[PDB]
Amino acid sequence: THADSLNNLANIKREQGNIEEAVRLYRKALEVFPEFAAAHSNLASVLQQQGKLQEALMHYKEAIRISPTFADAYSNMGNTLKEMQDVQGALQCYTRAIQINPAFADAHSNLASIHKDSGNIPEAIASYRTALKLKPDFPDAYCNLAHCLQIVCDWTDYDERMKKLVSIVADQLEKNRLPSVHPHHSMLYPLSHGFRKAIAERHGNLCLDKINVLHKPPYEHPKDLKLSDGRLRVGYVSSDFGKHPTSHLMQSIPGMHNPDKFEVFCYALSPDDGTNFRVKVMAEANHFIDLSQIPCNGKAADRIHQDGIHILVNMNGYTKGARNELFALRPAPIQAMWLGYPGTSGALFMDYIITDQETSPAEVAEQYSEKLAYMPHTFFIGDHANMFPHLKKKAVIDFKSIYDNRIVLNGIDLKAFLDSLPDVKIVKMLNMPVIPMNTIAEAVIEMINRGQIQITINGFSISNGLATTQINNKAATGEEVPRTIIVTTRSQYGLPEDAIVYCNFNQLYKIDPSTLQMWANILKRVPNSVLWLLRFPAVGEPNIQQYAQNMGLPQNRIIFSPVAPKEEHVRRGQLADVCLDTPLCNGHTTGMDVLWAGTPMVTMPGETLASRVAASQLTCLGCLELIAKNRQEYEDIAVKLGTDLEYLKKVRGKVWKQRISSPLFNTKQYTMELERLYLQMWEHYAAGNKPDHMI
Amino acid sequence: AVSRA
Ligand SMILES: CC(=O)N[C@@H]1[C@@H](O)[C@H](O)[C@@H](CO)S[C@@H]1OP(=O)(O)OP(=O)(O)OC[C@H]1O[C@@H](n2ccc(=O)[nH]c2=O)[C@H](O)[C@@H]1O
Repeated sequence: THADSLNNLANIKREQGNIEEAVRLYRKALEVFPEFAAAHSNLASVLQQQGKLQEALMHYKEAIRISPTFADAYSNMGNTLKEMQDVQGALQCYTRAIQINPAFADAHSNLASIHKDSGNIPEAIASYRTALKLKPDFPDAYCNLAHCLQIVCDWTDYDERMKKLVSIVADQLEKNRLPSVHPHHSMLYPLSHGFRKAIAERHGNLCLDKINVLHKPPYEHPKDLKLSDGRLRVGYVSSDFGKHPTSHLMQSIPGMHNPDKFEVFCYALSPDDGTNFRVKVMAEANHFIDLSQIPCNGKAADRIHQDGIHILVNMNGYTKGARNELFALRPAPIQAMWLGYPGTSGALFMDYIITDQETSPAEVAEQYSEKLAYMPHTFFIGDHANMFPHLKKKAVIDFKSIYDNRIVLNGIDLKAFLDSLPDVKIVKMLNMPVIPMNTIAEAVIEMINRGQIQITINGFSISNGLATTQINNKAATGEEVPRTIIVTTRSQYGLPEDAIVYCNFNQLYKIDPSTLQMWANILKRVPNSVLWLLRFPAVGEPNIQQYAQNMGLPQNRIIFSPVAPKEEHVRRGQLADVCLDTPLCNGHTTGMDVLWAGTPMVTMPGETLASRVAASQLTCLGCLELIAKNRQEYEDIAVKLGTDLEYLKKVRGKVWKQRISSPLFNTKQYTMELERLYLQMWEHYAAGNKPDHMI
Repeated sequence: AVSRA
């Protein structure tokens, strides 16, 4: 009981976030009673939380050695192995825990989680059900299951699930315990802005607790530019400098920064994945530092202090790979959220969120913990101009007698191929070449229908858009610009040559009952037309098909394609007429993708940052007519775009031109505007004020 | 290759 009292205290000191004192106490417990299984296992869990994973494992095994049937040690060891990427060891432990005790609900939930992460959603669902059946009051398992069901669009008892998620969160915040809804997901559920902000705040608070063991004073922050030769030192922190959407958005930014006034440091939180994305940020940033090499957060945060960073930019928020502990230690006087996280951090350690007036209006500043810092057009950016310049221009083949989106050719050398052809008609819009149905035209369409990889016409290489990974796998990922002429057609994706194609290329989780109802309403109003979605994942397809049958729609109306390599995804958006944006959470990166194809996107901005991004893109692009203030307006815009064929031609033309004329895809301009705002943020601080809203 | 919690 001397030992027990130390252990029980340590357990409470841990629930409190007092991690150092918990450790001392478990050690003191083991000093007093060495053969104490539960204190080994508890010490192991807190060593795991601190990142000391080998030490943790050692205590888990001691605990198991003392009590061979201690299922909870196996279950928590499982988690430690999973955090070390030893998926096999994790599974060997979880399953051993469930063999020892099949009624052990925590083990079931942990197994479910590793099922979900591995891509086995039906098994994750089954195992969370088992957990909830063994322990019906189990917030983590319930909310994590609610996410799996979201992912595959299972909306069985949707309305009660939703209010159940809200009361769990209310109840968790009452008791100031960590909410089981993850902050990144909180935009999907009908919670108050207060709750979303508090969810975030509580997750930021974990980071504050992990760093207190280090006992670091506040750092001393440079108050003028004088020892950095008059340059604002800016530090971009990301797990995503590699093959990740973040790099697909901002890889050109670092190297566009003005080196007379700015000095750029990229802090990678991930190791080098071998991709051009990584190579480019490493080459073009003034300094590149691999923090994944320096796991200790105090030592890593030191580097950032000694580099001299003025502004430290958090590109992760609450996403995978985050090390927000870095920002909790405040190695810099200005710390801003940018681009990668579509929400508020909720934490005191972040000063601004870089956003914009259309995304985060003045009125809803209470949504965020941070002060608003406006970019002048949209905060969103895309590297599409650099990545996919072969999509700047297109040509078509005229199959009968003229469509912009049926049979499409793109290529760096397309002009020259065209000029090699006997008859080619130009159609004003600036212009779209049309290849009439010659022998040449027929050879192409045959390669497609035959599933052939490529053919040669007049010395030019003509590639099947379905086969890019076989021709050049770096061009499929967007790492290289394709060096051939590529053909893309509705035929390849089983789309009708003779009807309207509405699209949405997002992960299926962004869809909800209301949203699919609106889509159904639109398709019923526009006979012939189809809705073009992705298998993202594939096991969500029958749920979507069934809920749409129930709403009115015959089956043939919704066509699913596989997820494609990056360049094919962006290229194929050309085959659509219109994109219907998800209002619950908009296409963000996916919105830029569709617009770069020239495809107009209809959207209904909501309240959340996540539900207003597409509206900011369209504003910047200058297509206010595509933004709806309610559901009836969205369906009328979309039905109008599928029936008024001349207005469709006009709207398309505007998107097609304005993707070049507008600022949307103008990385140099974006960068220069980002620079102004960074300097605004710096002035307002050197004149010793503290963060305030910038507009 | 996606943004994830
Ligand atoms: C809700 C949310 O998390 N929002 C985030 C933003 O707020 C952050 O700023 C972004 C972080 O940099 S990512 C994110 O933007 P999202 O629109 O959600 O895209 P998501 O994260 O699902 O990935 C789909 C990817 O698959 C690619 N993609 C898609 C289909 C396909 O067939 N092939 C393909 O390569 C697409 O080109 C994409 O690259």
